[PDB]
Amino acid sequence: GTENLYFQSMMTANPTSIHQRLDRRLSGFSLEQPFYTSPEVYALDLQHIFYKQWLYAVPVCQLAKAGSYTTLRVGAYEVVIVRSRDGEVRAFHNSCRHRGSLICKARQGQVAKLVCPYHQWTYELDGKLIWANDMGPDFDASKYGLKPVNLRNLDGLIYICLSDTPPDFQTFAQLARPYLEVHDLKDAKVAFTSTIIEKGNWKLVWENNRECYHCSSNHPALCRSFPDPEVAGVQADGGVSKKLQAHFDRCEAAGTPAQFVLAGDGQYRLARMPLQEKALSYTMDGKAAVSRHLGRVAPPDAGTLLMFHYPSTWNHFLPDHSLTFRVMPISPTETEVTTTWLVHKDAVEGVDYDLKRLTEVWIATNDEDREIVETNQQGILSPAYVPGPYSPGQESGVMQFVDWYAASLERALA
Amino acid sequence: GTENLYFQSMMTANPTSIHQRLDRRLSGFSLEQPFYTSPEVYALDLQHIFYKQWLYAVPVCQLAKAGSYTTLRVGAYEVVIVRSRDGEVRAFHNSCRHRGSLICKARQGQVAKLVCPYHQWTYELDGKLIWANDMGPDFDASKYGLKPVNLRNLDGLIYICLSDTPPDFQTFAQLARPYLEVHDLKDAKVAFTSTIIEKGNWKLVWENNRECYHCSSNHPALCRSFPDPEVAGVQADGGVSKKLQAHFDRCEAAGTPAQFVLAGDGQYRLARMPLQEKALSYTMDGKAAVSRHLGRVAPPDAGTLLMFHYPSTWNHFLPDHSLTFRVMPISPTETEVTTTWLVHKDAVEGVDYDLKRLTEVWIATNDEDREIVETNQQGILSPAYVPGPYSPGQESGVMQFVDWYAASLERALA
Amino acid sequence: GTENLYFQSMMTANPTSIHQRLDRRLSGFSLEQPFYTSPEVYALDLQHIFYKQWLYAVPVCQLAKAGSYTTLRVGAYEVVIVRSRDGEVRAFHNSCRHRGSLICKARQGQVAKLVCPYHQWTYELDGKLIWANDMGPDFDASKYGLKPVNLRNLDGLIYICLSDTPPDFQTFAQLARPYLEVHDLKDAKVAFTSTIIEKGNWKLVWENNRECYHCSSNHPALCRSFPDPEVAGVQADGGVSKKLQAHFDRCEAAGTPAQFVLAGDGQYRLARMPLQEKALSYTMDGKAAVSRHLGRVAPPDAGTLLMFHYPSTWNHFLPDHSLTFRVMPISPTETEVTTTWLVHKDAVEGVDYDLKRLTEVWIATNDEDREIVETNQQGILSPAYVPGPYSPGQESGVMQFVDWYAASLERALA
Ligand SMILES: CN1CCC[C@H]1C(=O)O
Ligand SMILES: CN1CCC[C@H]1C(=O)O
Ligand SMILES: CN1CCC[C@H]1C(=O)O
Ligand code: FES
Ligand code: FES
Ligand code: FES
Ligand SMILES: [Fe+3]
Ligand SMILES: [Fe+3]
Ligand SMILES: [Fe+3]
Repeated sequence: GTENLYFQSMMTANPTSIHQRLDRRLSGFSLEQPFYTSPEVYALDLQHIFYKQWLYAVPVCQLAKAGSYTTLRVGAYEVVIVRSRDGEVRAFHNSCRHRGSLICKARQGQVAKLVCPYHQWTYELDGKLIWANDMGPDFDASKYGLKPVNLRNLDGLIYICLSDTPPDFQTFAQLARPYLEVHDLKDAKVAFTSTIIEKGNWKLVWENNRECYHCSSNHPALCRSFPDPEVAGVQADGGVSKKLQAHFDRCEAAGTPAQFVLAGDGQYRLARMPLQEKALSYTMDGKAAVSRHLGRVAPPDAGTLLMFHYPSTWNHFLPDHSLTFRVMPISPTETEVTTTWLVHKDAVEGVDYDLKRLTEVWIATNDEDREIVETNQQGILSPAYVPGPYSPGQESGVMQFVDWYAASLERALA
Repeated sequence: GTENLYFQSMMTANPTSIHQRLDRRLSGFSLEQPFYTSPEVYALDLQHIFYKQWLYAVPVCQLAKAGSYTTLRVGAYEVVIVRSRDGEVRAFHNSCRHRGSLICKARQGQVAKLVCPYHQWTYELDGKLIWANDMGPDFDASKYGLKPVNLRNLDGLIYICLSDTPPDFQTFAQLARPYLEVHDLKDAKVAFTSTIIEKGNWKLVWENNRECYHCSSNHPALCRSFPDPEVAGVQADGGVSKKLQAHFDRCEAAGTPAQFVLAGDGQYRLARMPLQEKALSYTMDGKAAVSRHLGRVAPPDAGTLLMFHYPSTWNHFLPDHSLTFRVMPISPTETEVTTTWLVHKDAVEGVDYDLKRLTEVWIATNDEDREIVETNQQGILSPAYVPGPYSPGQESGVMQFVDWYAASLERALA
Repeated sequence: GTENLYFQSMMTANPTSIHQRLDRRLSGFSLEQPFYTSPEVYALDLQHIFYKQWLYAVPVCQLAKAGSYTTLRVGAYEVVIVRSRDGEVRAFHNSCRHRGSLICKARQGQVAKLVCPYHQWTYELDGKLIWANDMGPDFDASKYGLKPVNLRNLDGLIYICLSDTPPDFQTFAQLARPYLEVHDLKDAKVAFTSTIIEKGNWKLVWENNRECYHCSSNHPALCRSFPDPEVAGVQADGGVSKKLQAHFDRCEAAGTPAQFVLAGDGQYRLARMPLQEKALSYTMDGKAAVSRHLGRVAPPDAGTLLMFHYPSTWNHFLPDHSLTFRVMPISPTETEVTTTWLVHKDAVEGVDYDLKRLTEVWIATNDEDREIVETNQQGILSPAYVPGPYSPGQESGVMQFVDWYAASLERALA
């Protein structure tokens, strides 16, 4: 399948010549092949994008309990996120300072201390090394605490940054707070998590996400509740339609922030968009999936709070529940997408919601997107693939993403 | 197995130094290791051989119907071959000009138009882009038709060439026509297709094919019907035995071209050779597999029309049925071989032929060749492998192939 | 799992700069990441370590019979070891001198001659080419015998060396003989063989082996019979404890060599160490596994003859049976470990020993070590991994190994 096509295609590819490629790039066109297929560009994307920008990791409700921890891989990093004894959430490199071992092997759990499974070096939940067996009298444990990972809490959503010099997160955090706080995400629980691998480059997953040019043919279930190019894109940035604005006004008159806002540098966007017709949620019948709402959004037909933050996440926060999506790179032609359904912590499965009803729409959607992304990746692997033009009407959000990515890479290579 | 051996062997391999290796090559010896094992030479073989020469794709009878199409991968290219509305067979790159997607996902089918599954850009069966949704009023669809692939019809067998500057095909086509036309291949149907992966370099598959030095020990079934070094090789090029010539004369007196002919540059060869003993076909009992013949070959014991055309194909055309073989590179140590059994279009399975009887000999043979090729590849992966001498008597066809390959590569690197 | 982590980690790794890394290395610290993760260092480890030093292959009792042979892969080499007609054991490259094929496909067997399966070139059991079909009258078979592999017999254990210029083996052989001869290994048979792949670099397998810092937490079964840092390491090299020396004296008064000895260059070590408490063998109850002993070791509580010889082997020779361990590199993050249980040739399964009782302890131990090695490898793959300090008390044997490896590599690159 794709693994072999990947190998075949890179055999005859011309040199990456990344500066030349970046120089000649036009914003109205899809990217030249090696951006989507080459290990050279993939290495750059890790080094300069995923290892430098803030990334969505997990909802904070996953760390509700004392000594609770969750682990994730970002590229080659293995990160552990923990609720320390002081109630603070902190992140560390999941690598013992002795000989490097993973410390936490499970995806989630609770501990009293972080105990290396190899020789039992023992760390407090704030990373300090509190016991190391037989290291001699001049061993200085202060030099051998776990390495910290920069971490922020975005109103109930934990973000991390693998750089020692992280970019400004406060601008985004301040902008987003009014929109997110009404969802009370700190009072959520995880109802369901779905993790899939899509056999396409992470950028193809994002280009796919940033348009609904493909949705009428490809997403029967989603199309019952998700609408219009102005919804899914960014042409509302140059000015809002009267019908859309009336929706924003209904939300905001009711005390729910809605207005479309786009970062200066294009990194992130928030907008609370209307749903189709009379739909209220992402369900097959269009009605709320959960009877006990997560948050205080009003009115009931407030629709979907769309939030993207490149490179890691897109999100849908509805009046009754929320969904977060985490995009993580696996190889030049593979990307991991993790979808997390968030419901009120006291919402009871089988009473306030049905698992199938809650998840079926986006399970189906994700599978459809995956098939499309994978088909797109396979064609791109041809040596005959050349950039093609994006639709100005239907793909302005795709251009906006690709521009963000190219600018980010350019700045990092300067 | 071989995948790991491949990785191990390339770790310590000396530099490819391809010009030096080509310089010191002697025609009487097998090739130095990296020709058979290195990704560097494999990349060259794709770029300079498979992407530059004409290649056998499929029988034209697979495209008998209106709107019919078949897809194939050549290296990293994905090609679609289609019967257009004017009755002409044409080939295209199976990559949408929008964002690159595969258009035809199935191996075979029928369509009215080529409709991209992603955003439904729609193409006529001659590649023209006839509808693109919402591209703006200055989109010029004339610039965005599917990219054509050079295609020839060799008397019922479709050949393609991935280069914008294809080599001369007419010399071969003219030579071959008299031999092939008597098989009426345009009136065939595909009775059976077998696709296997052999874990050896494509050149090892060809060296294996071009001798019967290995056949008495390794091919019990084939040896009941397939003969003698003069059959399988090229020593008839310097002059024909009296017994072989008498066979050619029996065929040709009956109006069936037979005489051994070898290209100037060694690319191709045709000869109608006698079968063993009293055999008439490649079956366990030696009798015709199919009672309704494909073509008008006479006499009934005309034997096998051998045709090879490097790098893609060898073929056996018998009085009752025909077999085509397509060799396609998968990685430095993997090669795809596709065997196609062709019978008269009106021959009925279970009445005029039995599927098992028709296919069992060459299914077995291919499996035996595969085991041999794979065993050979595994030994070659050793760093202790050094070229060895070919048998002048039994491997003159192997030398002839290796000479063609080296000359072709030399010319392409000049 | 690890395969993908390997790929991710090498994408962003800094250049290998092997001389600089070797220059700055401190003996008290674990190695910088690329020693354990990079294909560049793995290639060096093959070229300069595994392809240059003597390596443990198999016990000679596996070649007891006339025409008997055994095959093994070392890196990319395929080696065949054979008992020739003169009774001598010899090794060859398992690659036919014609076109390179493997000759012996099975792991073990008996033959009269070595017959290539491809075109039946036939070799005597001392490698001479005695028949080649149809090679012409000026073919000189004297030039086309199998390529020999340097081979030594270490008191019943066959060692090989892939270099044309092997290092001195006699120093080790002379030192080891008194300790090994009392085990009568030439009179052994193989009771059981276990081959596992551990997903860590070969060096991580060795560092793991060379300490029991991890054993109390990780090896419940082994800890019932295997003891103390002085046992498993090398601090007895600077001087022996009174309790350990008393053990050596009990052995040696009984005519069984025991005293700790360490090579000048650190390559190898032999010591006959006491077992825990009252244990006599590696069994769950601590009693002898086999009632008919392999060899003449006395007293019955002589304990374990530990022998390591880098890079290929560690070994435990007990009064009742013996175990050999062979370490072979598979990729930068994979290593093959082969454990061989040796018992007296006349010991009868189900009468003198029970297979489960004999093997269960070290089957369990190996599986525990494997899990630990693999967990360690996964943490090391993080870009945040940095060298950490070894315990002077508990890891002196780890330092000693890493010093041997670094010195060996330095000398080979000079
Ligand atoms: C349209 N894009 C943005 C939202 C949904 C996604 C998709 O088509 O599934
Ligand atoms: C002998 N070669 C050429 C024809 C058949 C092939 C083989 O041995 O199967
Ligand atoms: C302690 N090392 C050396 C001997 C045993 C090995 C282990 O812990 O299994
Ligand atoms: S690797 Fe963690 S204590 Fe040794
Ligand atoms: S990729 Fe084909 S229409 Fe968009
Ligand atoms: S490869 Fe061994 S005889 Fe030909
Ligand atoms: Fe979609
Ligand atoms: Fe064959
Ligand atoms: Fe252990």
